[PDB]
Amino acid sequence: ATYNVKLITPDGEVEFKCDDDVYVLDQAEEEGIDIPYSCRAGSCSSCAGKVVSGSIDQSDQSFLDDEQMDAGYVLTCHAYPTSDVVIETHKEEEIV
Ligand code: FES
Repeated sequence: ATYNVKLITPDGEVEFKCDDDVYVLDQAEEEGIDIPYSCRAGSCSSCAGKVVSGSIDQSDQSFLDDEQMDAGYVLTCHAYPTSDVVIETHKEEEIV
């Protein structure tokens, strides 16, 4: 129910409110968050962030491996915040 998502951006963080039923992008741009997006389809080799804490559901994309997920990564186009989550954005060239 509308959680406090942190995006640790290079800029130096953008904490924002993200609905459990919205993507961590769609509602980010609303606050003004320029995430490193390229598309919204979910068959890419870019567009990721590092899950620091909390849990979220990205069972929608088709890119990040089990390794990357477990290792602490998430796609940044198709992700639903299930609680207060902390993630770092700009992690294309940290997962590949
Ligand atoms: S840029 Fe294509 S799903 Fe993220």
